[PDB]
Amino acid sequence: DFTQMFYNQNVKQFWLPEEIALNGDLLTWKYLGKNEQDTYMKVLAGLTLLDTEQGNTGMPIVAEHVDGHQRKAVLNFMAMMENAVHAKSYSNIFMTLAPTETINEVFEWVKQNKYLQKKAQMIVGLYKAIQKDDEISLFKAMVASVYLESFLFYSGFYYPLYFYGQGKLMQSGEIINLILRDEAIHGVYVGLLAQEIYNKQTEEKKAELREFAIDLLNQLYENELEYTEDLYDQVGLSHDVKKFIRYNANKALMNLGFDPYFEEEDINPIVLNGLTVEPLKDDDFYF
Amino acid sequence: DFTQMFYNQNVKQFWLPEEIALNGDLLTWKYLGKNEQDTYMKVLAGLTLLDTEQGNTGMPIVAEHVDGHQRKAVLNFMAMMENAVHAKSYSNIFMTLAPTETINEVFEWVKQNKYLQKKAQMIVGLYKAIQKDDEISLFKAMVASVYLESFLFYSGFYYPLYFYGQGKLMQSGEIINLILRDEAIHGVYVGLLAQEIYNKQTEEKKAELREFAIDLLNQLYENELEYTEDLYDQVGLSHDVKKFIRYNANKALMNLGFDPYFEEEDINPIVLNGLTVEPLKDDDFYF
Amino acid sequence: VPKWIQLNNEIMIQKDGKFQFDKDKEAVHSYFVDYINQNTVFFHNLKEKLDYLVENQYYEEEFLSLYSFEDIKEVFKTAYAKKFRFPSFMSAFKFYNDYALKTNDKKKILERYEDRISIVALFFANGDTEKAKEYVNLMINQEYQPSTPTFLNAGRKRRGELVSCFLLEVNDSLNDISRAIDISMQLSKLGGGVSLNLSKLRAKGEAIKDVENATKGVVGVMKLLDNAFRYADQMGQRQGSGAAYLNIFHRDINDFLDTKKISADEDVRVKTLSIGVVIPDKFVELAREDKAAYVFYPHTIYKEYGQHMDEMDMNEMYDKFVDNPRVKKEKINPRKLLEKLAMLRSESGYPYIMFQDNVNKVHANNHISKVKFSNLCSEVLQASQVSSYTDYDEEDEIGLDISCNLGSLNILNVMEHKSIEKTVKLATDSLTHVSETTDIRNAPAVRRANKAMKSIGLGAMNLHGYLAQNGIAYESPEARDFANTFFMMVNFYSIQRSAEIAKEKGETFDQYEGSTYATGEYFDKYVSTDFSPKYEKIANLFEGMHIPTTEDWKKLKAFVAEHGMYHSYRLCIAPTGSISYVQSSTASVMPIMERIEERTYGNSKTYYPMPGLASNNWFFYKEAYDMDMFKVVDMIATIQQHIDQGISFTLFLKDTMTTRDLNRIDLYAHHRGIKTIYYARTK
Amino acid sequence: VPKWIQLNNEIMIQKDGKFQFDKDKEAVHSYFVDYINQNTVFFHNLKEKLDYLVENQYYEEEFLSLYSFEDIKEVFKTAYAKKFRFPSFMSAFKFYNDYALKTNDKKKILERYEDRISIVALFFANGDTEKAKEYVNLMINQEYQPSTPTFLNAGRKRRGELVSCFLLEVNDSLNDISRAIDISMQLSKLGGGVSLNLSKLRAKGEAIKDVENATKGVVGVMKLLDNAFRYADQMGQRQGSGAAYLNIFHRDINDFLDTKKISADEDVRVKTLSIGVVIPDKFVELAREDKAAYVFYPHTIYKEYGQHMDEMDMNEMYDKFVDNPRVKKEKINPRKLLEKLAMLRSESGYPYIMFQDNVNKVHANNHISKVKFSNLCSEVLQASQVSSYTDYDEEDEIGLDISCNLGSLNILNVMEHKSIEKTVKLATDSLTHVSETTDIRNAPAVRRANKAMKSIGLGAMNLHGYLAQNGIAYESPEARDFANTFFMMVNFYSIQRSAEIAKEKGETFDQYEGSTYATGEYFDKYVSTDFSPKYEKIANLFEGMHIPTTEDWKKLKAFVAEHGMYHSYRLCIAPTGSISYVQSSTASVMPIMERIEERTYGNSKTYYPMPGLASNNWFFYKEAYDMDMFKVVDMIATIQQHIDQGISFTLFLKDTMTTRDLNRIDLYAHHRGIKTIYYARTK
Ligand SMILES: Nc1ncnc2c1ncn2[C@@H]1O[C@H](COP(=O)(O)OP(=O)(O)OP(=O)(O)O)[C@@H](O)[C@H]1O
Ligand SMILES: Cc1cn([C@H]2C[C@H](O)[C@@H](COP(=O)(O)OP(=O)(O)OP(=O)(O)O)O2)c(=O)[nH]c1=O
Ligand SMILES: Cc1cn([C@H]2C[C@H](O)[C@@H](COP(=O)(O)OP(=O)(O)OP(=O)(O)O)O2)c(=O)[nH]c1=O
Ligand SMILES: [Mg+2]
Ligand SMILES: [Mg+2]
Ligand SMILES: [Mn+2]
Ligand SMILES: [Mn+2]
Ligand SMILES: [Mn+2]
Ligand SMILES: [Mn+2]
Repeated sequence: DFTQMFYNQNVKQFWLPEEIALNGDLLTWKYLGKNEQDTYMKVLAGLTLLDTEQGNTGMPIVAEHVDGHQRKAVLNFMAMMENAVHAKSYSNIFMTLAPTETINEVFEWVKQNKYLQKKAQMIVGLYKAIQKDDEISLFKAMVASVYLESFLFYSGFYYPLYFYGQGKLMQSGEIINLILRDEAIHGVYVGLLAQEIYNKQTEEKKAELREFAIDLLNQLYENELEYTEDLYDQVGLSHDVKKFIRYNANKALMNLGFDPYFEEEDINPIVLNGLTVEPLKDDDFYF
Repeated sequence: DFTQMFYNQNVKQFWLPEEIALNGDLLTWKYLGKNEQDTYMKVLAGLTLLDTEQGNTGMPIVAEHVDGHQRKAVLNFMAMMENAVHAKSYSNIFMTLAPTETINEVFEWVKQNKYLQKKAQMIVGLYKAIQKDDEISLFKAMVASVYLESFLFYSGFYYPLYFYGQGKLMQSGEIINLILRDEAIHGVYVGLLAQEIYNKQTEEKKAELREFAIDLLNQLYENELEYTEDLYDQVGLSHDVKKFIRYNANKALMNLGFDPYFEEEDINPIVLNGLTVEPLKDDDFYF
Repeated sequence: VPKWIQLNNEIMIQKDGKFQFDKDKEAVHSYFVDYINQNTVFFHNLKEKLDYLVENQYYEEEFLSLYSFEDIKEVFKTAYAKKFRFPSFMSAFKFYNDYALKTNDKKKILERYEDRISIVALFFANGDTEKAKEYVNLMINQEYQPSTPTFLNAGRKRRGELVSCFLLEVNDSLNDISRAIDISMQLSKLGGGVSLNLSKLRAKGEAIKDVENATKGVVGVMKLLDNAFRYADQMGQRQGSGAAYLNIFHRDINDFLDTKKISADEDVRVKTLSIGVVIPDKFVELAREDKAAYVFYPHTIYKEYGQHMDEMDMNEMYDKFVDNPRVKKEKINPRKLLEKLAMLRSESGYPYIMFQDNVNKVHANNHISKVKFSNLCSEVLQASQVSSYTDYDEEDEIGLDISCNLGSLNILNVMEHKSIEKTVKLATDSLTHVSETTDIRNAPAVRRANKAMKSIGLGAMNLHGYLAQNGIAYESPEARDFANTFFMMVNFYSIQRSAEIAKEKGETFDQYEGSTYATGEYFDKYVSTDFSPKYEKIANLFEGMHIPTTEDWKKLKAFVAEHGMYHSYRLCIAPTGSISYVQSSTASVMPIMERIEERTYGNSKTYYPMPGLASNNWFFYKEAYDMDMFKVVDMIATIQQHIDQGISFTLFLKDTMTTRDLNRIDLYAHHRGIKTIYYARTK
Repeated sequence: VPKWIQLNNEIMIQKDGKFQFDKDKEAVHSYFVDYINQNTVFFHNLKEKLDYLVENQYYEEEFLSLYSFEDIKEVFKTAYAKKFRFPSFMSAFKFYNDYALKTNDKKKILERYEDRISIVALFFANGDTEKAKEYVNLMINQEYQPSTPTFLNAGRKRRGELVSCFLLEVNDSLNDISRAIDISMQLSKLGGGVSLNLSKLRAKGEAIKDVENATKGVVGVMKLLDNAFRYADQMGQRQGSGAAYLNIFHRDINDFLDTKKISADEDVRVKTLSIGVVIPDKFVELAREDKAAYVFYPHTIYKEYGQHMDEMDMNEMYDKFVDNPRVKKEKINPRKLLEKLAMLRSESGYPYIMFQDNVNKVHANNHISKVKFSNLCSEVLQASQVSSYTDYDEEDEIGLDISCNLGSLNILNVMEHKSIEKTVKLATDSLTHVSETTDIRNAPAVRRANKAMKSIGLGAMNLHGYLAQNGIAYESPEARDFANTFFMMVNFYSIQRSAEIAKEKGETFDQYEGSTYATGEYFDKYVSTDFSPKYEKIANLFEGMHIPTTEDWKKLKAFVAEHGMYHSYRLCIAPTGSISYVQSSTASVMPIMERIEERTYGNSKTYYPMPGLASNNWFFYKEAYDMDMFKVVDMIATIQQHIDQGISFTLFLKDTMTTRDLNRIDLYAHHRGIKTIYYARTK
């Protein structure tokens, strides 16, 4: 009942980072403190890693196991967006704002950062555990994918949105909003596929799947807290970002057909502001 | 040396089925004989069936085994074009020209056809034989992929190009020309990835891979001749189609860095109408 | 944000449900009082100002020296006696940002509107103080507007050429192509638009010195011309503009049109070169009958007949070319070519369409030559003779290249003052002076044709503004009736002034004896038909003015037979792009594109309502895109029957109109006598 | 596959671990017997063949009319008496595919090697039968090879010019730029390569008629010239090739160099125009000291001093330009510019490098002018004077352009026949005849300079071939000793022949009296130094040949002082690429690129071993990429000390070499007196 409308929405949202000129951010970037620039680079690098694996591994593997040519076409399109559009856009931003050495250093930093490695290990592990014709392993990977789309990106998205909302780094911010617009529909779509599998189960099996989903969310959440503190303490925003990731965790659960898990909190209003030819006939020659 | 350049060329060639209005083809379709309509339907179904294998297996399997983030992104983009753009385009052409019952029957016939099946299963067999961390099996699959993209499609493309060059079925011919333009670049790109593997091999292993490629080409070519007579004798075109197959076989070989196998021939003119910095150290100035 | 911009932006702020049109008078008043009066260089008296301007290489002293300073002072006082006030902000802004003389640092205003008008009048009078005062009254009343080149450059030492329209014939040879490139660069350097006829160049795949498949066709020459026009960009402020015209029966016609396709390869794309197509009646006849047509290789025709293909009558020579084996031709679909033209005009607005038989069936100088192509604005239609540029040390055979200096009557102001005759005659005198004072040092054919033909172009503007400010629909029959009567009177008085000038100077234009003016064939319709208004409402607009009758036209015909005609061409209706703002008039005889014109200058946006726009006449200011293009064609054809040259005719198309609608509009224009079609503008 | 091609491909098939070199003789014999004899038209006698060729518009009848048919028959018998046999398949293939006259349909062969040689000799002799026989003996012995234009076109009615290298000075004006474009197109239409000096054009951002920032710089003119050369691409048979030269101190040097960057935008990128840089010793001195350098705006210098920047001595005027406030200049990093040149040459092989002070420290005609730029092959170094092309109807100030007709001595054949003197004198006579019979009627400066300076280029080829076939390493001191002696003898005999021609005709070249030949300063090193071989092995190579001594050079100096010189310039070693196969020789004086050349002709691949290649001389046929470029520079400098013009010097680089190695090679060449560097070829 939904794939065709998602197909149409995905293809009509098609974009390339080159459509957005980035030289306009040069001055507002120059004006940020060293702490702010550091957090910003690292945040986008963490996002780049997530999209790299979502494009290389997550979306293609889910596409392989989901039945139906139209469902596969949507998932293939989403995969392309992840690595050919989203992951690449971050390099466009980096190449504009930062010198090569700072770019090299931040990519080295992703490799050695323990929270980023842990979250990649956990998510990619679940993708690679999918067994052919085994719907339960597929469900588990789809939960992981929804958590990546609708929860994990948001510790990263906070900062570009926070600046956009203050009228700073607005070209980079425009790119990020386009990425976010895509991930929102990706999270909903994968969520609907996960619910299909969940709804086939006995009540006993469903109870176990909810346990899996909640245990996984909590494990990812605890790691994301440490990641958030590590990045945002130097810019004074860790508590604010934490509220934002809890907000988005609830959206991820809802995409999976589950009740919200965290209590509602006031999000920084700045971040909220950050959001023809026809032939000639014979009679045409007479008047 | 080449992936970013191909990335650029691929994304700038992006298109959607909806861009070409198909209904005006009915004004020339109605004037074709039964044999012409039959051949066109059968050719179209042949292309559709082969392209589906490439979208579901060929491109995604190569993307899976190739190392490199940028290569995986380009390959993902190509897989997207197969599944999201090409497949929808072929379906659109069919739905415009034939009623539902006729489409189902043509696909039943072509699905049972000996020559179409022989080539489809030969290609798919090589994709299924790729082994993790074995570059020889990957190379063999890449050869199969290049043969599909740059050679096997062309016994089929001949007919739409033949009409397109005569002013018949111009809307569907425009679509086919866009598809063909994508397959050409797909073949060249996968060809470069195959040459990379080939160049890493010993001289004895190279000679062995050359023998593999020529042997495979021979098997496919002999089946193409039979496929060609089966479809084109009823419309009197087989002689010219055979010249077009050999010409495209030579292009496929050149994509794989190999010499042409067949002597140069002229093509039907109607189809043609359709178609290390280092710094000076203050001592370099003294001798 | 300046105060005047704030006041002007209040136009769109609707109060009581209606636009605040009165804010424009306030906007212009504030603009003046706060910018212009402040930034105007102060001089104690006219003598000091004139001495400063002449000394600092601003004003040429040649024209000023012809008058005693008392005469110059009297002319300047005459200019200021009117107390002229710009009625809207846009007019004054345009004048003081484009035409007002500014210091070399571009920080101060040396010229007011009155000073510029007085300088232009003194330049025109050529020593005649009373003539200068008449010119001052004509321009200060805004009855006549000299073209942008003449108006801006007149009397200026740094001034460029007062003529801005140039047409060049290119002969089929490397020497001629090189000379054409050189002349195009030379004329663009002067700031004038250059139009070239490429129909004589042999098609791609023709032999050079019995070597076959050597010629590159008209597209290689077009690439050369595009690069030449790009190089001579006139400081880059206004990019070099050139137009290439090709006959539809030329072999390279398809490649000629493919240069304007967006999908075209970059090695074939011609970015800076406008393209026009010349369509004889034979092509329209072939497309109407759906017959298969042929495009000919020009050099084969030239070898077979010793004359160029575009020098022959295609309606008489097409069958002979087809039946002649020695003539090389390839088959085309005329209807497919027409559809391709419509598609190209929809996509890019190109090419310009010239209906050769419509132009030449009323051409008065067919004896000199037929009109083979048009200019960059598509309204210049004159006989041209190709030049023979030979090798170095060999004498060149200089032909005739077309050029005309432009002027526009303000229809609203000419009708309000009831001064059609006097305004037309003064404009003709000023255009003649500009023509006589022009000497092009690197365009031998242009200079020779200027000396021999004495061609001038007297256009008109504010037709739609005048009609709307008088309760007349542009598409209505009354609008066409007024246009017929007014332009008949304009033609009558321009012919009378040309004959009077010929009588006073004792000379006619070269080869006048063979023209239709000399034989009287020109005056047949005027001596046989009465062009007085057929509607009482229109006839009342001409009250107080004498409308020439058949007897008056008979007298004028006899007078011309006695004394001849000084100008081979007198009337052409150019677009009149930016000078219309200064005159507060609608552009040319076209209908207005928008009721209120929104434009962004600097970082502040400005609104320009159509002159005289108000609630009462809001409905009469119908936009062109909302108009029936058939009625626009009817109006232009009504005007065109009294214009000896062409009329820049832009087609205003809605996005929903198919290529068939554009083809039908072109076919109706050809049927109705339309000579050229300028642009296909889509909303 | 052709039988001869199969025989040739057997060359690479190793037998006993050795290449089957004898298979090439079988390949050539099979090629002849199976294709050439079959496709050679049959004529009963020579009289019938000559009549058929003259009547059918194949030969020019005028030059053949100077001989009685008895003399023509004697000359043809002399050519045929030799029974010349091509030693390899590639020689005969190249001759019969490029130079052998073929029927208008290119189906049959009308000329053999003997026929072409006889026709060329009869054209050279200009009515002298004994001289024609001498020319026939020279060419059939392959001691002298006329340049490809002369060899191909001599005696042919439908022929291009026999001179194919032209150098054009461009003055800083629109008239001069347009004339330069026209002349370039006219000369490329003739098949000759055109080199243009753009150093007198003002840089980007200069004022045009006291309006600042109006100039597009040399890059806009470069785009114009590139399009002009693309258009006049020799009827498509050979794409128009042109070269642009800019002094390194020109402000547009960085933009000029950026036109050859691969990443360059298509708008700025120039595709078919070769670029060379003229580097004065001042730039090298600045880069050596790492001092900040300045690039100057040429028009500011011209206004301040009244002369062009490239017309002045940079080594003396650089400090004055830097200290002059009225001269505009831009700070640059000279070492960064050098490294940019090295990287651009590594990536694309451009630009050509002309060391201006190396050229002019030995230039014999500095009184006429300094040498400012080179040709498209970088071996032409002559004084030029810029022309002043004015407006139409004004008189043009025609200057001096550069053009020389080329011929190559076959070093191996000349040394085997011990005929340096006779071969050099006969080649000088033939080149003088070619220059005298040349008249370009669309390049006034070229025609005037050809008539006034009488410049010829006598080159040499087969230096590496001759050395390898004599067991001498190209990089050895013995090879340099032989080159020194041989080219000293060549220069001596060319000077003697020029003096003899001046005495016979009683006329020297224009402004000879001011040349170093007239004052005797040219002969200083020859009268003070000895150039006889210092190695007994090399001295033996010259046995039977008189090596001019210091006394001989003193006598020649006295003879020149008494009679003068006919040629302003005599010797230039052009690349000589296509005709090297026919001569069976190594190209120019450069070392061989590859021992066996693999070519593709159609679908058949042909194998060409280096002429004379064998097992016993394999080691001496060392490839250029494996040689030390310092030793190649030493060889070229040894040769260049006896050449009045330049030597086309290609650098052969390995892919491992950095830009620093290329810069070091360039700096060593500048140190060693190299004048120009042609190409940076990487393996
Ligand atoms: N709309 C306008 N167009 C042209 N000039 C104007 C305009 N408005 C003002 N000026 C110039 O600015 C001067 C001052 O304008 P302002 O309306 O204040 O004048 P004033 O003292 O009321 O009398 P007057 O209208 O006779 O000048 C005017 O004399 C005229 O020179
Ligand atoms: C020289 C040249 C000419 N042309 C075109 C431009 C001219 O319109 C056309 C004629 O060239 P011309 O300059 O007139 O050549 P030609 O007069 O010597 O030869 P012919 O008498 O046979 O015409 O050829 C090219 O396309 N490329 C070229 O290189
Ligand atoms: C006309 C023109 C010239 N130029 C350049 C090319 C010439 O080398 C240079 C001089 O042009 P000129 O033809 O010499 O112009 P000019 O002589 O009237 O001006 P001036 O007195 O300053 O010499 O300007 C352009 O770049 N673009 C142009 O449109
Ligand atoms: Mg000609
Ligand atoms: Mg000048
Ligand atoms: Mn993403
Ligand atoms: Mn996603
Ligand atoms: Mn496909
Ligand atoms: Mn494909």
